[PDB]
Amino acid sequence: LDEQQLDVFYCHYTPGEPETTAAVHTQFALLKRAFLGRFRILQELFGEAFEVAPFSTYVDNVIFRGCEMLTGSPRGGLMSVALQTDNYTLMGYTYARVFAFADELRRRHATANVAELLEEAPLPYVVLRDQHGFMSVVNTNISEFVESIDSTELAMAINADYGISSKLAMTITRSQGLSLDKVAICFTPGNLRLNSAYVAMSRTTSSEFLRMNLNPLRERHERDDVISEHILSALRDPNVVIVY
Amino acid sequence: AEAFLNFTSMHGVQPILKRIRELSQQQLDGAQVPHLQWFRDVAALESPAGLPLREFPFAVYLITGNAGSGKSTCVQTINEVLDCVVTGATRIAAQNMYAKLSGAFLSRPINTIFHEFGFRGNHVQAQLGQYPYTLTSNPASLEDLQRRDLTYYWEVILDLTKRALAASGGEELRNEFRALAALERTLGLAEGALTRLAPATHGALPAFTRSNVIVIDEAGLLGRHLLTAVVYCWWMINALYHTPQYAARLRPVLVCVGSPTQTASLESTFEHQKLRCSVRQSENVLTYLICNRTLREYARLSYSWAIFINNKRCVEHEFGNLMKVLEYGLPITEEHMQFVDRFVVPENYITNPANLPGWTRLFSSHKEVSAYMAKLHAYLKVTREGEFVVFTLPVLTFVSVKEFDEYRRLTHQPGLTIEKWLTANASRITNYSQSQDQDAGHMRCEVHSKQQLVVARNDVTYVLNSQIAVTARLRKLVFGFSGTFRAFEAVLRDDSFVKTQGETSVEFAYRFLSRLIFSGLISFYNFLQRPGLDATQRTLAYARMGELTA
Amino acid sequence: DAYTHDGRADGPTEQDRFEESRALYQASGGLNGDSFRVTFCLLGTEVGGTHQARGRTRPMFVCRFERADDVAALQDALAHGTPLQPDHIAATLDAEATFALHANMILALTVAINNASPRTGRDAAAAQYDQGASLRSLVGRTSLGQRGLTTLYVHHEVRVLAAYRRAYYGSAQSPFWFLSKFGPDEKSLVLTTRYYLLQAQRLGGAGATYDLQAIKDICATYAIPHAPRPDTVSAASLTSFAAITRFCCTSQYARGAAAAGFPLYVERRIAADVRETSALEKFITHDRSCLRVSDREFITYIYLAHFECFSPPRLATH
Amino acid sequence: RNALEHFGRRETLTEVLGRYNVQPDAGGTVEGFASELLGRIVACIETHFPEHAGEYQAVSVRRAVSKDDWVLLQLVPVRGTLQQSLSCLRFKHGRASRATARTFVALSVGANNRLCVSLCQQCFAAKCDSNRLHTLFTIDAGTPC
DNA sequence: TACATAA
Ligand SMILES: [Zn+2]
Repeated sequence: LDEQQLDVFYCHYTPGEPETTAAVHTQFALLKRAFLGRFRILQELFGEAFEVAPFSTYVDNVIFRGCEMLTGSPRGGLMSVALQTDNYTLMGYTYARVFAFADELRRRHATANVAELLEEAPLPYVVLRDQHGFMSVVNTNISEFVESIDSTELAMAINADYGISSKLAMTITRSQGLSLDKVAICFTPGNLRLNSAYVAMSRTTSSEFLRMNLNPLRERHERDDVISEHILSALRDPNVVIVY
Repeated sequence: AEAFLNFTSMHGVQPILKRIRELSQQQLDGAQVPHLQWFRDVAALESPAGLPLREFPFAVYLITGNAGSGKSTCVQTINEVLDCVVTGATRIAAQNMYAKLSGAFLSRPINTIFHEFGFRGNHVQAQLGQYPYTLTSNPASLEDLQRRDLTYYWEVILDLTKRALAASGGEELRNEFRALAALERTLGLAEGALTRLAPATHGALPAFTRSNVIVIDEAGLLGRHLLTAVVYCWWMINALYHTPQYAARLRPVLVCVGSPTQTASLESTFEHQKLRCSVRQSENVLTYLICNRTLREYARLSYSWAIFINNKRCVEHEFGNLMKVLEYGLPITEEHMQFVDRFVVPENYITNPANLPGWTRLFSSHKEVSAYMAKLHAYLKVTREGEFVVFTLPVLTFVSVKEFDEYRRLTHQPGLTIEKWLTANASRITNYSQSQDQDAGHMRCEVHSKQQLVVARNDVTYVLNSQIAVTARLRKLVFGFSGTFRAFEAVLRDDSFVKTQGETSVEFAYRFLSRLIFSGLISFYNFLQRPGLDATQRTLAYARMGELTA
Repeated sequence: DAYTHDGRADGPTEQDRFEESRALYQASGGLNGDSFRVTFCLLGTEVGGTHQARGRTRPMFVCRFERADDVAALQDALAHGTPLQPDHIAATLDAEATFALHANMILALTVAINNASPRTGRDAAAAQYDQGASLRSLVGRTSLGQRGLTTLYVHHEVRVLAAYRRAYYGSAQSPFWFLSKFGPDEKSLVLTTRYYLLQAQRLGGAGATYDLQAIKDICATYAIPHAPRPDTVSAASLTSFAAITRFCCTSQYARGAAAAGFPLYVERRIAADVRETSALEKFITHDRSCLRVSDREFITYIYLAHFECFSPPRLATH
Repeated sequence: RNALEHFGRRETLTEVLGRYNVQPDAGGTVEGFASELLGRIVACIETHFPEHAGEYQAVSVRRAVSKDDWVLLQLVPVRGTLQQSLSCLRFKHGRASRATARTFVALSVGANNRLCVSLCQQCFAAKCDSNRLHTLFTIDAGTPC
């Protein structure tokens, strides 16, 4: 290669530690300006080949060995709360120890036995990539189970899992609060109700992606029209507002 | 376009706003406002048999309509115009409503109604309904229904009242609002000129002391006994602090949004002597209001009902007609039966993971979902299409021996195998209902001594590079990577990423992206080392980069 | 926005208010007049009042510009977009007008400071002050003006900031939020902002109970043709408010007849839409009332009538 | 009228059938079309119901119901398959209570100017219903346009 | 058959 084979800008620039809000803003602005200038230059130089090239920037040294993520220390990175409405992609598991997660587990739970039993044999944390593409380690799902009998409450069980669900197969009742694109229903004859069928086929905006194992209208179904009658009687009430 | 899609949904909401404004300003009489002595007497009880016949005034407004028909715009207008408290039945609904409101103009963080009226962690595992109650008056009055709903919810209601009256520091009445009122009386100022600034100075006050209009989204996914408890809690929360709305004799107005047809609630009970769980269907709040005669006459539901029709999602003729037939309970003809025949497909076709790749399968049981997931994982392992490798992870439950000893002493049960109890109670230890759909292997049990614990360990099978959802809070930490340069520049140019975080982490968040920008260099030559790019263009890039650096 | 106080009790016609307001924004950006009274205001809802719709903006302080230098600086700020230096605001600050606003809040903060415990029962020999005398003396010894506010800021800066950041909720927003909500077009970014944030509550017409999207949709049909400006704004410049301020203040839609006739058109359009909507709704309701017809045909009629009344072609024509 | 002007005209069964040179009347054309289509039906039933294989080795088609939009034909096993009555393909019924399930082929229009052929069964067992017709699967047949 | 709330 040539003499400037390592982007000699590294040897001429020293990104010192930040300071108060104004200094943080100035350092971030200058680093962003330099990065944007380099991106603009290399975009003008090549074009689409540069735009879609793989990009991978991590705070520390990160190795992907098969399905496992190896890193020395997970120091550096903002904290956040994972939303149930956000879509994540499973990327793997890591055995890196995060001090904040362990301290939070110690603090939130009054049961120290679970705490140091998990400490001695730690579960791997799960790495997920958001829609934008930000890798994040997520804390393990830890649940308490306190049983109340008559007037006695006993902290009985403590469960430890990962709290992640796949949108590939679900029950009909669970799907009543969701919107899907392609649906393949599997009814069970004998206990079929028209309400369940209505909920199941109401999940798709179009009928081009709907499938079932039986015709719910040609079988024996349970009909309970007590609410539909009231709603229809409400549509004939002059005092009820109707919005199109 | 976008202008005529809101014409009919922006001129038809003004009557709703006027009616809610008129409902939310009505003043009660001095003899109907619940006093603090009511809740003090309630907290000093042992069984819900001494509860007297008292009425808690309230008003409702119904906003019902199909999914996607545009009730969210009505809630947006209500939030922008009125001074209301927007809540949600679940966390998903609350997050969706917060996203919509914050994307429209502006919104505070949105919490569930259970967090609003003080539902704590222990109240999750209460035995809902153990003291029998029989209606006395025929037809039933409002007081009888309220007493029945309080008797059903006795454990949670009693715990809430006890905690609320005990967190007052003894007989010392809460002085968050009383001192301001005393200063108003002493200084000779207008009423409410100083007390209404209390929410500004104190940040721990509940939202029920701020407004009397409570918007409940997805009200169909709630038990009917939550129609009274909320109201009860409201009065309690407004009786302790002597809120200015309580001094003005104002009633709570519950605006319920939801679809009464394709949404229902369930009630579960556990028989310990049989180690059994029984689940049945019950009435939600919407059905409670619409069907009950007493509530219909009391709340004047004819003048407080807004039905949203027309669907922005359905775009097919026959499918729309079938949906209308199913929703309103119209008679089913033979043409509908002939139409639905298009989608029939053999069961083995659906259950086989090979056919219909990437489709979501709805079953009627958890065992079927688990079996299909196991079959899909086995098929993916052998007939691999690539880019997804199936792996397994450990999961474990800890059981305390002393608590189990107390449980067995209380509940007779001379023998109780760990495996049998954990199998029977597998639907309650977890905190989310999808734990029964997970592919799990052989369940192992061991006894860990010097901790006096029992460890139940198992393995759960996951697929790499799959789209999944996190059904919990599960605080996370980001540590880099952006996929492609275009996405990196998109996230760098926009500051919305900083705004998505709370307004306390901005400084070190900016620090984090600064160090990400620093560490994002190098390896550009690997991109330059792509096969057969150029020779002189590399030197031109060298010169341009050096000039920019200089 | 600029307005003049009215003394004539007779209700002005639509053609009178337009000419009155157009005479304010002359063809130089700067408002006419020799003396100005400006209320500097921020986002936040006003509490303690009762109106048709809750307030969207809360005043922060009040200044008066009467001297030649101050008037020139104010005209330069309002015309081109040069920021006002703190020296001018400090010199022109109207003390009693601005501190009549921060009078109840200072009292509330003082009460919150001293709410540890009012024992006032030390007895002793000379320390037997009355149960209500200590509070009376402490309240009467607090200056509800500059001195009390500066003392509270010096001693309890963190809590004072936390309390002021709650009554003025939403006052701290980035320029990108303003560009995304009220934008993106220049005409919208100027007119919709000025009307929704400032003039909607003051005028209090029929448009005071419409959300932001409705006002933007109404403004969409306000088709004053154009006047292509030389340059526009771009990204990487929304870090500071200077760019957006210079863009908005020098716009064609911020002065003249373009900005003098928007609220009138809003009222006209709202009335024109309501006139047809109410009649159609009355027709549909009356036909709904009796209609002794079966359920299937009733649903058919309902959907057919609602489609025939407000079909997309008919909406486009209207 | 609004549906016609908005979603477009939908072809009737007669024109779609004539596109395959098959007329709903005259009887013989429909049975010949069913004889041609039977190969796909037996292929699908072999693929998804392997236990019931020899029952459909030799079958004959007889018209059952003719309508403007829905045509139902009966599949009789040429009176030469030993088992006079075909078994139910949904459940395994009792030994004594023989599942005398009658099998039908249903022709309809369905999708956009295409043709839909479905397999239907009527089982006189107490578990299913009797008097009721159950659709087992629907396979697209539109290809030789 | 079967779901939510806790944080
Ligand atoms: Zn059968």
